[PDB]
Amino acid sequence: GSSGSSGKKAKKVRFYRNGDRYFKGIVYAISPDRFRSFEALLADLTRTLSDNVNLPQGVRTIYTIDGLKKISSLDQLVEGESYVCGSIEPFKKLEYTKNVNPNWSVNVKTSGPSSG
Repeated sequence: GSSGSSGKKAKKVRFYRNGDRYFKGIVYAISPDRFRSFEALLADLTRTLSDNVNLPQGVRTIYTIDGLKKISSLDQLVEGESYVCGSIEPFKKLEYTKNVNPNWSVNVKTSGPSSG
């Protein structure tokens, strides 16, 4: 394999709340037959990540976990990565992986209702 092609089966991306470490976060699968444009991704993100205490207006700017680059389109994200949903407040450096660890986009050890 001389090209570097991981795949294109829905880009797994985790979105957290800007200024909230307690939050576990919400996963997202960017698939061709799921999200038409960025407007669709913003609508869904606002449906979940949007409250009076955190992001009153909603979601618009989604930065990375490190806080170096900013996502604008759907062809910018990467398979198996994390991003922070921002709006007005400035980016905050917090340890999210500390309470999550990289083990969701490699070994599915949870579906949803399963607990115990």
